[PDB]
Amino acid sequence: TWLAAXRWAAAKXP
Repeated sequence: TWLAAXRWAAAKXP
């Protein structure tokens, strides 16, 4: 997955 929050985004596992 990915932790997309606004104009940002981080990666995390699935």
